[PDB]
Amino acid sequence: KTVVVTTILESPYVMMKKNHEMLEGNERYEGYCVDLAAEIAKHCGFKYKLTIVGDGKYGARDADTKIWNGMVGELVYGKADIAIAPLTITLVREEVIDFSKPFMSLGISIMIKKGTPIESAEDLSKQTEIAYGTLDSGSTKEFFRRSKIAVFDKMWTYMRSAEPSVFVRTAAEGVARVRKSKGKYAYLLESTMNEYIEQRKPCDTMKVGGNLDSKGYGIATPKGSSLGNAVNLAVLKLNEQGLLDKLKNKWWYDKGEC
Amino acid sequence: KTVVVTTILESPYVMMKKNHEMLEGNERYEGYCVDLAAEIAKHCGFKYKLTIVGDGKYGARDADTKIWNGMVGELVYGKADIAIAPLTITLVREEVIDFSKPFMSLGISIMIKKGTPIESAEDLSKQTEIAYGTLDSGSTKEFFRRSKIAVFDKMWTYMRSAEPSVFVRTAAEGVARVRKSKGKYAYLLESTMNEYIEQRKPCDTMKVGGNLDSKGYGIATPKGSSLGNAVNLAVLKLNEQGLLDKLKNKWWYDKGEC
Ligand SMILES: N[C@@H](CCC(=O)O)C(=O)O
Ligand SMILES: N[C@@H](CCC(=O)O)C(=O)O
Repeated sequence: KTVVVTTILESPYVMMKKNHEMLEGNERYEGYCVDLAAEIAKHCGFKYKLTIVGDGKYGARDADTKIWNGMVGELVYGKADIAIAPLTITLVREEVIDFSKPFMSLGISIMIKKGTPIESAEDLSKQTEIAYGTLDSGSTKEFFRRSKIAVFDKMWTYMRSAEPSVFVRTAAEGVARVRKSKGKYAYLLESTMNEYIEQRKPCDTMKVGGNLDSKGYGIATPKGSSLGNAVNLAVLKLNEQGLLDKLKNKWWYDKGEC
Repeated sequence: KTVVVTTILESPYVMMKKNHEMLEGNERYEGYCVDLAAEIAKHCGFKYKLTIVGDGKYGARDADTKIWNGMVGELVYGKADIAIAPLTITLVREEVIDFSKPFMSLGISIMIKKGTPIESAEDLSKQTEIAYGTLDSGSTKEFFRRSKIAVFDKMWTYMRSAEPSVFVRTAAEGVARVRKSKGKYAYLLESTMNEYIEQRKPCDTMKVGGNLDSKGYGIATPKGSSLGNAVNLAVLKLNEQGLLDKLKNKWWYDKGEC
């Protein structure tokens, strides 16, 4: 059986190549997770098809209907065999799907337009001139929704009722909104993505403050899938061989424009 | 059944309390992993006994006899039910025991006495005046032994044949050897431990350079143990609630003397 890989368009993990219109199948895409999929496939000995998640989302469970969306839902409902993506390992996801040991570490962070008078999450929470938000249907939004920490709770109370809406549908929309809002929008996103964009044209954004948490992305499979074991071993081996570090360098530091 | 916890004496993870001679059972010990054991036990609903690993080691497999020593061996040979320790998740360990998702991130790093003319691993490898080494029977030594990276391979060729021996039996011996050798010994140890000691009296050591790798410590159980699932969920929950971050702060930043 050809392994159906679910993944998500997200720089520098999975990106349409320049001439994608003329390209076929897996060849349409490039990035860290494109390279990683190839290495995992080589180590586990499977053939695979990269497919972009149908709804464009990471994964969240609707509070009323209890249905999972995003790449999580594709795995839960048997629409994909494996997810190879910047997908955050979280408790509520761990309950419904299997995860590899992490292939990359990150924490939630703040992106500002250069020159925005904000140095921390505490600064954000203590003012209203600079709007701030996050991604729909992902781990960063859930973090704020669930936080009992005073500063993060204050931020969520603001965010969930802010008008016009402070939430975005894709990280790319979040980044454009920081860029275009002249310092009146700050975006809460994972350090990995924040640090990537800080090194890309037009070099107009920066990460401020430390990370708000510490977590990891894992390769995900349906609960109890036979692929799980081999893939976990593959990630550990690829880490230990220095390949994950070589890929990080390829897609972040070598992609630097600033 | 009372859960037999194997762990290792290592600051600030597990340490004899000041008045330990007069103290009984679990009360003899304090530290990050002492606190963490208590939280995991509370979430999983078990009673437990902390025991210090009989041989004082993390875990390695003898190349001739193929026997596992350290906390890894206690789990493999059925002498402990769970290991709660700064135990590095590695491929060869993953093959023989179960690991939680990580509870802490780290990478191998260099400790120097203040003022030692060394800024990196490349600096170390390109000279012989300053001896350097690492811990027996742990992941840092294995990293060098297995490295195909030129700089790390050069370091290992030096280390494995250096006289007098550059290896130490405990990290505490490694740290004392840096302190006493007047800048002629540098110690290769995990960033977590290096950063702890940098903030302790007599404030005479420092971490130089970036980390050489990126990995994680996991709670370990015998392969297929029924405890595994609950403990993994507990670690993810404790991370998400901010408790792991609160413990890090308790045992590192609040323990600061420098
Ligand atoms: N990695 C996140 C998506 C990005 C975000 O939430 O900021 C997730 O898996 O949900
Ligand atoms: N955490 C390491 C021990 C310390 C070291 O090797 O530097 C291990 O699990 O083997």
